[PDB]
Amino acid sequence: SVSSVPTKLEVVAATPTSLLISWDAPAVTVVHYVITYGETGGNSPVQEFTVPGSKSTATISGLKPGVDYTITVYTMYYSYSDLYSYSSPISINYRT
Amino acid sequence: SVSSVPTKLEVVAATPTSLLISWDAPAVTVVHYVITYGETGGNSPVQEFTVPGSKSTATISGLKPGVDYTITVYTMYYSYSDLYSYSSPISINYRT
Amino acid sequence: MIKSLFAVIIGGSVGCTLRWLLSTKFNSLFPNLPPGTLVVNLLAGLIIGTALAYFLRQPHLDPFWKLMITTGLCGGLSTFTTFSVEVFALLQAGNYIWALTSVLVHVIGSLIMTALGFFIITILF
Amino acid sequence: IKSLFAVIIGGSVGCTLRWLLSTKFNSLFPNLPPGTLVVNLLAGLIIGTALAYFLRQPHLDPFWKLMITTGLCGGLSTFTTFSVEVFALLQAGNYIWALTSVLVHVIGSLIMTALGFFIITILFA
Ligand SMILES: CCCCCCCCCCO[C@@H]1O[C@H](CO)[C@@H](O[C@H]2O[C@H](CO)[C@@H](O)[C@H](O)[C@H]2O)[C@H](O)[C@H]1O
Ligand SMILES: CCCCCCCCCCO[C@@H]1O[C@H](CO)[C@@H](O[C@H]2O[C@H](CO)[C@@H](O)[C@H](O)[C@H]2O)[C@H](O)[C@H]1O
Ligand SMILES: CCCCCCCCCCO[C@@H]1O[C@H](CO)[C@@H](O[C@H]2O[C@H](CO)[C@@H](O)[C@H](O)[C@H]2O)[C@H](O)[C@H]1O
Ligand SMILES: [Br-]
Ligand SMILES: [Br-]
Ligand SMILES: [F-]
Ligand code: NA
Repeated sequence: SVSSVPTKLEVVAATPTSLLISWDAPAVTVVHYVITYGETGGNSPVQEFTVPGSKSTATISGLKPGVDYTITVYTMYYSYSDLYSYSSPISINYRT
Repeated sequence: SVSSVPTKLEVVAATPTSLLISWDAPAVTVVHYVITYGETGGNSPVQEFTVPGSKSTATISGLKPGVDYTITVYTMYYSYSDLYSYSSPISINYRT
Repeated sequence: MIKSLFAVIIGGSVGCTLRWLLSTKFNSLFPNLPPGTLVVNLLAGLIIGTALAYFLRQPHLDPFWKLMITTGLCGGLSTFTTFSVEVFALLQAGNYIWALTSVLVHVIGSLIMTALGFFIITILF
Repeated sequence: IKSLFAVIIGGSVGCTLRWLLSTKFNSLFPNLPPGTLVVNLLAGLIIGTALAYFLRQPHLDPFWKLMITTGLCGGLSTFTTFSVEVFALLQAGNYIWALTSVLVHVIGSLIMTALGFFIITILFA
């Protein structure tokens, strides 16, 4: 009953085509984080990559200017009861 | 199943008031050896002393010339089944 | 061997169960060194240390109890694998400082808890 | 209560398997009893494979996970027996094999967890 979900997910720096996001780590042993991003508008493909568990920021690049993106973060964490499992996502919206 | 008693206990050098004894370690983690000695004629205080598990020889000193001594060696040994426990002795008689 | 087997299982079940209850309640409170899995190794390390000295002084104890206490309780209470994955997960999280710390504390801590339970009973007797 | 049964059923199997393996084999090489090593290497393998594998099947009954890990791996593996052997070696003055036994058990079980993990990991790739 300790949350594996990160908190306080926010954009801290933006260019027209890139974002710098940061989150607060959940109080568990995160192996890596999964970051996903797609255009909030409809059926654009959502893309993802990993960031190592020590890191708690991630740059997203290659975006289109003045487009609304949905950014989502969740964890691959070790817990005693679950071994390696995935947290639920935390999600923000941001417009380049 | 494996014997924890030393073998080939023997006096390897003698003076009239001392014995150098040695024995073959058994096939177990011997924590330490105990050496007992007293006069074979049921009328001397048996004395015991320890020597470390790595040694296989010991010096018995302060003996009387021309007397029959009973000398034994047994192990305090570790084994899986019994944890720490004492072995049966190997015994010899020796006249100085 | 059937009576032996019952000692293993009873002692083990009491051990495994204790480790489970302690782990789920306490591990998540300090993930860098989960304290539930530490205490069950420090605890069973203590128990086996007392058993070391007491069994020695009681050559005639029924083995059924010795097997139930050591292979059973202590074998089921302690863990090498939970200690292992936590260190493995720390390593994969790149948290090496705590992976290494976790190894030292478990190893040197168990031995201490063993020497403790041993030299307590020694000195008592 | 259904979780209790998985730990017991799994732990009992792990404990029972630890008992049979160690009695038959520990005495063959007392400087590093190989029964106790093997159970720890083997449970490490199991927990490594269970690590990678369970990650990929997040719908599996937690019952089966708990039986294999906290149960079987928890019962099969042992810390106190590894510790007791070391302690015995340490009291016997056999430092070199006390040290070796620690390296081999810890380094060895981590390498076995990594294989079990990366085998499954590489399998799915
Ligand atoms: C004694 C032996 C010690 C060494 C053990 C092996 C260490 C080096 C592994 C090399 O292969 C790795 O495979 C990972 C996948 O298995 C990749 O991780 C990628 O994918 C992972 C998920 O599969 C994420 O957790 C990672 O953060 C992400 O970089 C990672 O890039 C790659 O280098
Ligand atoms: C002495 C006893 C040894 C016994 C065997 C130990 C086995 C250890 C397994 C480690 O697993 C790897 O750890 C890397 C490092 O933690 C991870 O890299 C991930 O994390 C790194 C560190 O943050 C990044 O630099 C990498 O690019 C990223 O892939 C990598 O994915 C992961 O597979
Ligand atoms: C990594 C640390 C882990 C935590 C601590 C674990 C402690 C384990 C060893 C303690 O037991 C002592 O070990 C000494 C060394 O084996 C023995 O010395 C005995 O053997 C020595 C062998 O050289 C002799 O010099 C001594 O006089 C003799 O008493 C001593 O009797 C024994 O009680
Ligand atoms: Br486990
Ligand atoms: Br044990
Ligand atoms: F322990
Ligand atoms: Na165990």
